[PDB]
Amino acid sequence: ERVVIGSKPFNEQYILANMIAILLEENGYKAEVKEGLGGTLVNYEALKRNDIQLYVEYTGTAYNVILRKQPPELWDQQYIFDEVKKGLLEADGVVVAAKLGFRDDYALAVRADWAEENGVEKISDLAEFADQLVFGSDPEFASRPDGLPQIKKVYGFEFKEVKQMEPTLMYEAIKNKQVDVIPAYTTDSRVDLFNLKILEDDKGALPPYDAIIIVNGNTAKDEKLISVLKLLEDRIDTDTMRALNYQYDVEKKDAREIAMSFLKEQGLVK
Ligand SMILES: [Cl-]
Ligand SMILES: [Cl-]
Ligand SMILES: [Mg+2]
Repeated sequence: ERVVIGSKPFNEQYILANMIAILLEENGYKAEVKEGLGGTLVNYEALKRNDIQLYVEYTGTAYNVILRKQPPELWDQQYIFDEVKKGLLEADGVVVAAKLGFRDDYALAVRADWAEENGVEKISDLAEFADQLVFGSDPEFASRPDGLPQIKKVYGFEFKEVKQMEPTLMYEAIKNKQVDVIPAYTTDSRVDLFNLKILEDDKGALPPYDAIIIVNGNTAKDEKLISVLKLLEDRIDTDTMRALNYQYDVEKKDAREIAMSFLKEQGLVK
């Protein structure tokens, strides 16, 4: 029978949902994509009902929004993945078919040239420079307990200055050197456009958002279908996903053609 794939209404989701569909069709299934079906719980409730068979979720989103679990003091990638896999199965029979290989986290970003010059790769590397750096922050992230205050508590430093600004011209602000550090999503195409580097949250101040294919419980008992999905296991790292999003956002390529090119290059299709 047809396999209907859900998606949330943005770039990465359009690309991955079409990717899964193309791979399934190459392997004998008929597939349909519902692009931009809705948000997290629109998709998840659809998945429980079998109105869709699968979609791409993120571990931290499942932990916080689907399962509504109490946040830990420090966030560990593996522990959150484990609690989400166990929690989705226990609650609704939903199966984690595959980790895709990338994270779409809220992270700290700096200019790449500056990071390269100073050997900076992770958030703890900023401590030495923090009293020289300007942080650019929307007001909510600077004030709320699990934003800037959490980073400061976990990492034990403060910046020279905090400039309040809304996200619309924030990449412009870091490019123009108004600020030196901003919060950014790790797969945002603008991180490539504006030549920034994402920093590793090495002490776990912020949640992890590992991309996972999740599947209706009964759909998941089809071992042929599961085997096809596992062909994407660990296939797409964060750098790659960001580059695919760039194709969509900057190069104006369509989601299906982005997805198709990738699978063809990998030898998964043709
Ligand atoms: Cl929703
Ligand atoms: Cl969340
Ligand atoms: Mg790259």
